[PDB]
Amino acid sequence: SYDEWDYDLPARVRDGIAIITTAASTMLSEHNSIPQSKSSCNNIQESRVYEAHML
Amino acid sequence: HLPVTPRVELVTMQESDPKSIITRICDLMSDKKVQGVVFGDDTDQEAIAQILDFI
Amino acid sequence: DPKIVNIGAVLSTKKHEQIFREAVNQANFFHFTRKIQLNATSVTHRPNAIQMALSVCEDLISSQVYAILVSHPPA
Repeated sequence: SYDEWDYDLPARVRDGIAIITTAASTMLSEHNSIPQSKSSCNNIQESRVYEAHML
Repeated sequence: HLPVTPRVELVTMQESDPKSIITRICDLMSDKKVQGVVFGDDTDQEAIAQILDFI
Repeated sequence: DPKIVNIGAVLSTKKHEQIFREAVNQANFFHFTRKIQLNATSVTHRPNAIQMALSVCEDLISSQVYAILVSHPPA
């Protein structure tokens, strides 16, 4: 199993945030484009979110 | 230094449910337009991952 | 004493819901109602997956369904 002792849960969360924002930074570097998209599930998925695959 | 700065909204919920999680995650979606989510749990439950995956 | 045992379903149209309830009542009438009774609950298909799942957790499972029936939507 994964160890709690080595790194605590907040450190792991920091890893997650870092991954999301690093992916955002790299995607930015490639297309200079904001990853930000409309989040609302109830309606149809926001346009250009279909573009998200590359992310 | 990473080109995009993170804007974070944190929320916690006590016990897991398909309804609670689905409702809340969509609720945070709102107009908010979040582009990423990290989930963490104290729970031993297998099922949870799939649910969030479905979302 | 009777015990009301719910059933739940998602169907194409309200007419088919009425058909469902009718069949359920046929089941109740033709089997012991003294020991147990069956009760019917149903809902139309929703536009996304999510409204429907929310419907199951809220509209159906709150009724303590012992089982669910499902059908393909009109479109």
